[PDB]
Amino acid sequence: GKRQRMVMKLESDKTFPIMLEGKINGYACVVGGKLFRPMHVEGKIDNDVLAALKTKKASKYDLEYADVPQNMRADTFKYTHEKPQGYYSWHHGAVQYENGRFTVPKGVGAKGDSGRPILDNQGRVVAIVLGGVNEGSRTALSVVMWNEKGVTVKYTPENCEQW
Amino acid sequence: GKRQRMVMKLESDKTFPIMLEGKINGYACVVGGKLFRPMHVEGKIDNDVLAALKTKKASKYDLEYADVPQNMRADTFKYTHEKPQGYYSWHHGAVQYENGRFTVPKGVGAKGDSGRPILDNQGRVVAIVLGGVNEGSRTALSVVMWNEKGVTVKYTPENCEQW
Amino acid sequence: GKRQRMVMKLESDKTFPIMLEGKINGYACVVGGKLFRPMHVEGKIDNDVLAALKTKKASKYDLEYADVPQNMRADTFKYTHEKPQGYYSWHHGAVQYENGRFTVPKGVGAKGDSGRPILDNQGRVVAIVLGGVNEGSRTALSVVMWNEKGVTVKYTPENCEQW
Amino acid sequence: SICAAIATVSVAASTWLFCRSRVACLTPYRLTPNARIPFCLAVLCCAR
Repeated sequence: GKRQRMVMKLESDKTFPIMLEGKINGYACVVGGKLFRPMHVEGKIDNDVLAALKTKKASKYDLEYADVPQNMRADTFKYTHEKPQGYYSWHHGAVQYENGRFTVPKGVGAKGDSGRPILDNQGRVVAIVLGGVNEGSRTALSVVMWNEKGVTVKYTPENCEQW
Repeated sequence: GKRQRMVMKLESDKTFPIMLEGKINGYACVVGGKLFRPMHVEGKIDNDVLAALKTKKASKYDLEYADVPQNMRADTFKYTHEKPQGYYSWHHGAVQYENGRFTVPKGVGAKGDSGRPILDNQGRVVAIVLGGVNEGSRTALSVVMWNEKGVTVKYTPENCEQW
Repeated sequence: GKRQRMVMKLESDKTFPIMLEGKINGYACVVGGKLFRPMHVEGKIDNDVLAALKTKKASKYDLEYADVPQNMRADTFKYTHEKPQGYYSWHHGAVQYENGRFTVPKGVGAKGDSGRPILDNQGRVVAIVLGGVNEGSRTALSVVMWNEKGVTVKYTPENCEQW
Repeated sequence: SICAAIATVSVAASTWLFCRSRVACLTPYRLTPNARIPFCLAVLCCAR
């Protein structure tokens, strides 16, 4: 109920969709002065400022990143590495964090909702949704996250389908 | 009144539009395990399953056809060859079948409504609208239909304009 | 207030926005039987009648221009050479005319604001906005206009922005 | 000719593996939004 409204209020201005002949196939992320955007989602950036840049690539970590200018670094997402197990907020409701794995209940999940960040009860991004795999009743996510040392860890289960 | 509501209830899930940079220019048809789609309507299929296939072509009969998989063959249109003369249901109201010819009263008919199937009082597809020609007050249709033997007959009046 | 509403009634009929991939970049004006389009604005005019017409270019005055078809010639704007000082109308409120300089109170005027015809106290076009600069607490504009002889005159302040 | 070809292939392949290992070092540390490089992996991989 109110969780989706809080997601729409937090991700209103900072989330920009990716257009491809009128089709919405992905979402970029503006956090820490960096613009995260995946490889398989191909299209034009809806924002005029973020589209006229050059994104350095990382095909192993499946991420394109760029440098957000200084006049927009205050209006970004927050990020942290301290995260316990339990529940977190996602755009379609809740997501479970168990044994270092993000799980989403079934019914939701198609092609197009790639790049949506995972939020917490305070308002900090803990993961970035990149893919998903159907596991019985409860699907698992293939995402990226950080740690205490500062190494971007990409978690990928078996036989995932890119969204 | 209720005829357009019955057309919208029957053609809700089985009719998929064709997109071309946000413009709706045609409609495919899923009937008999086959995906009918014309030549002159060019664009991407809005459905994700039907777009990732290969359609065999027939330029003389003006039809591209493909094989719908077995998990969707039950959710198709119905088709028959037994047709009398008189009235039939169409998306913009009624259509007259006289002397083996489909006629539509004027006022309706533009570029974009190509591929809409013609239904009957029971719910079976009897023809597929491909083109139209303005004849006095009452326009004629250039369509395809079947017969008792099983030969796809394409009926085309003189000086038609493709929609 | 009141002034903007009759301007909206005029712009709904004859001022046509351009179609960039998701947004509006500029506005084509149809005045006196001659379609006008700015150069730095790139896209497609919404009418399929006004899209097919090939435009001649005038790089000194920053405007493509083409010939209007004969049916559309009565449904055009009107143009006036004589402009006294005071207040004129515009889509975003009012515009001051002082010492031959169309100036606008600030906060309005950004990207996607190009080709909007400045109207008068009768409904005739006296200028066409191409951009402007923020002159302190009040922004001035860079318009083309007309004089008594029939000579298209462009005025542009220092370091204007192509909107 | 064959000794120059062997030496050329070996130097090119070693430089290729060096660039591959430098990318593999610096790829996890650049995707982080903090954008910091630790003390050992900065100078040893010319990260700045």
